[PDB]
Amino acid sequence: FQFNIMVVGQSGLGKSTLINTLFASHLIDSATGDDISALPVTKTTEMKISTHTLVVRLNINVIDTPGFGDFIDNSKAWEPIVKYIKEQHSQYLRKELTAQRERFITDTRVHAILYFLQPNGKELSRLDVEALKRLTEIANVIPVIGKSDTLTLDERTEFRELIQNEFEKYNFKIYPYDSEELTDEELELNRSVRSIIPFAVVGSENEIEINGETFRGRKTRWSAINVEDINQCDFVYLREFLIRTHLQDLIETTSYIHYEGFRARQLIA
Amino acid sequence: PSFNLLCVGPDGIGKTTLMKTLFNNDDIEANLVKHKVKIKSYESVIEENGVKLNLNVIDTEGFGDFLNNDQKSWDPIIKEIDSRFDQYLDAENKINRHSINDKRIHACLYFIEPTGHYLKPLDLKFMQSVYEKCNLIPVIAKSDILTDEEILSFKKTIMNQLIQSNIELFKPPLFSSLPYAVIGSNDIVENYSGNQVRGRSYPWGVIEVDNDNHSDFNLLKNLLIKQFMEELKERTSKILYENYRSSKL
Ligand SMILES: Nc1nc2c(ncn2[C@@H]2O[C@H](COP(=O)(O)OP(=O)(O)OP(=O)(O)O)[C@@H](O)[C@H]2O)c(=O)[nH]1
Ligand SMILES: Nc1nc2c(ncn2[C@@H]2O[C@H](COP(=O)(O)OP(=O)(O)O)[C@@H](O)[C@H]2O)c(=O)[nH]1
Ligand SMILES: [Mg+2]
Repeated sequence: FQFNIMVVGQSGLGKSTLINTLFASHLIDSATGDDISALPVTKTTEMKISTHTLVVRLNINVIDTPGFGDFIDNSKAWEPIVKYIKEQHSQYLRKELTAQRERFITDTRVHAILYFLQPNGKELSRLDVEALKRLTEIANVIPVIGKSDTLTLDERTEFRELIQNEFEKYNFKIYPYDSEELTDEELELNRSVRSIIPFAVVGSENEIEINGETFRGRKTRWSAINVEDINQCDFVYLREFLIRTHLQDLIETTSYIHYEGFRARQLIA
Repeated sequence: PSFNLLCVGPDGIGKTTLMKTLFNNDDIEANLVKHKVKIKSYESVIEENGVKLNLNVIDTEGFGDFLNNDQKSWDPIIKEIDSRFDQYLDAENKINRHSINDKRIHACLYFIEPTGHYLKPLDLKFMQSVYEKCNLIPVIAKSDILTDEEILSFKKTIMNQLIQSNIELFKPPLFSSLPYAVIGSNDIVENYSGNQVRGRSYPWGVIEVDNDNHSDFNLLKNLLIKQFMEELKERTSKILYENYRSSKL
């Protein structure tokens, strides 16, 4: 049971914290940390892959993309990401076509991309448009507002509505997808989740105390955030959507939509 | 009696809000005088120390939002600084001098994104090209999202980076607290004591602009407006402009 999840976004949007909050364990460190010298010396995006085993039983690759949007010149920022995703499809196709095929092919294809938007209230930057227009066509892209506690509720509403109009303006395919095979109950679940994408997430690996009650979140000179409060942020909806309700559909659509499209394009080239 | 204040930072970082907060005026950007960064110049009249003051806020659009944010892309900002120096120099050199309208930039506020990590390559490059021409005042924008510990750690990293790159900040004759962790809001909200205060209101709490325990907004206000405005103007005139003039000759 394999599930490969990629995080894309500039350094310091909370990408590693979110992953660790979703799976309730310290899976990954921040790809760059507080050390600027940890940025790739090549001055391009690099893939950072780690492997994990969770419980029901679940084998996970986490792919981070250090260097994405972090440099002065980001004009090739998405190409190593595109190359990695396509390489996984090419590997699987190679294995499918061999004469003495393996009985069980390992699936390294990227099943989900958490794409982190800055919570700046602005339309999609040039970088985001170029990367999204390519990534949405080869992987299940789930947009996320990083550090969404930047926004008041009013600003959050305005920003999320603006981003959804951007998605329509550019005609991006955004997960989840509706299909005619879906029952009316499944379409309504899709419609209600879609209405809060990009997810307004807050991440934290630390527990804080509020009136003796211990939950995990963030405590400051002025603030106390409960990450598992659906009234404060969408972290709980993202977790249920990724790991419970749409996990299998994320794996299936990777195969019968993205990989089949890739495979057909390869076999006529 | 003039003051010219330059705001440099990505779009949406909070520049206009901070300007409305500092000068307690929602119309600061009402009068606009008129591939690359675009420069917006706003002129305003604000009373300070009981006297009238001609405030000019200079703003950027599109800084950091290009695919390649090289020097060519933000060079319009440096050209604007130089041009205001060049206007003063031409007026000084005229035979029929007249009481000069001083448009030289007296402070550059550089808005740093609250990542919690470090100064980006673009932040270092821009600040290296500007600090010899303007009083450079870096700030951590939107600092309300940062824990108390993240602020301390992030300030330490930023200061060490600036030292290593030999970037010289403005120092009053406050400095130990740079870069200032600031918040912006010219809007009234109710807090948990039932008082009307300037700030932002979230489900996880209420942060207060005028509360010294919540941010460094007051340190920045002291530095720019209430305490050291004249020191900013004097270093522009006596040191930075004079270095620029002499370097031309
Ligand atoms: N969390 C947080 N948000 C802020 C703060 N100050 C402003 N904002 C919000 O961030 C968004 C950007 O505000 P602006 O003041 O327009 O920022 P800007 O830098 O002028 O960006 P432009 O639209 O390009 O002019 C607005 O929604 C503000 O309400 C702050 O201190 N903390
Ligand atoms: N305000 C806020 N801060 C966060 C959040 N998640 C992480 N942080 C803090 O933001 C900083 C960078 O987060 P990190 O997970 O390392 O980001 P990454 O580099 O993208 O992996 C760290 O100091 C985190 O503790 C969040 O949801 N909201
Ligand atoms: Mg503005």
